Amino acid sequence: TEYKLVVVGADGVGKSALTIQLIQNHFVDEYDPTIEDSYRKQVVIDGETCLLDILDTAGQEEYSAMRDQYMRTGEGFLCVFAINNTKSFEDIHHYREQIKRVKDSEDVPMVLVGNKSDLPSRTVDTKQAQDLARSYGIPFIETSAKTRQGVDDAFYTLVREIRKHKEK
Ligand SMILES: C#Cc1c(F)ccc2cc(O)cc(-c3ncc4c(N5C[C@H]6CC[C@@H](C5)N6)nc(OC[C@@]56CCCN5C[C@H](F)C6)nc4c3F)c12
Ligand SMILES: Nc1nc2c(ncn2[C@@H]2O[C@H](COP(=O)(O)OP(=O)(O)O)[C@@H](O)[C@H]2O)c(=O)[nH]1
Ligand SMILES: [Mg+2]
Repeated sequence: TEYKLVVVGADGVGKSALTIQLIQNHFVDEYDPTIEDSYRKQVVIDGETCLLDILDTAGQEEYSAMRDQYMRTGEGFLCVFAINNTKSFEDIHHYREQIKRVKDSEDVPMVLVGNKSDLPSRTVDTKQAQDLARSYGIPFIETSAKTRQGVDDAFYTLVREIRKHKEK
């Protein structure tokens, strides 16, 4: 039923666009980059009604004790980079290690997301992202918030992952 998802990623990669697409089915062209906020979507995934509580983490860099305990209640994570930025791909490792830290676990459900797949300025290879996703034991998804491609499939896969982490 309830699954706390966290869309992590560097400023700009389209975490808020991928949030507002899953929740409202439209491309927002200007969501405040200083606004970090949570959003729930009741969707039915594979027979089971699921209240996905998605946190779009997007503000300033803080690491308070409050924020640890907060991201430790996050059960699953979308590591969101943009195909049109390399720093955004190199930041995916950083996000994964903050998750491994706050979760005290090597085995936390994650899904690599190569956002902005519609732009013709690919700087991050699909092989790279598959290589980075195969080293983590996580699925890799290429998405487009502008065109919703892979959006559902991304968040849905993450919950399928979280489903598989619970039967373990
Ligand atoms: C996330 C998360 C995160 C998790 F998944 C899990 C647990 C966490 C527990 C924390 O206590 C705290 C976090 C946490 N919260 C906010 C961060 C952040 N703010 C700044 C901007 C860019 C995103 C958004 C959010 N707005 N930015 C960067 O890291 C980016 C880089 C780029 C410049 C320097 N830093 C150091 C690294 F090299 C990479 N990390 C952040 C971070 F860990 C956590
Ligand atoms: N073309 C395209 N632009 C995107 C996509 N996702 C986000 N953007 C753009 O990237 C900019 C910043 O994205 P935002 O959602 O603010 O990312 P955040 O700062 O990581 O939350 C926005 O102006 C969006 O128009 C996408 O899939 N395709
Ligand atoms: Mg944002």
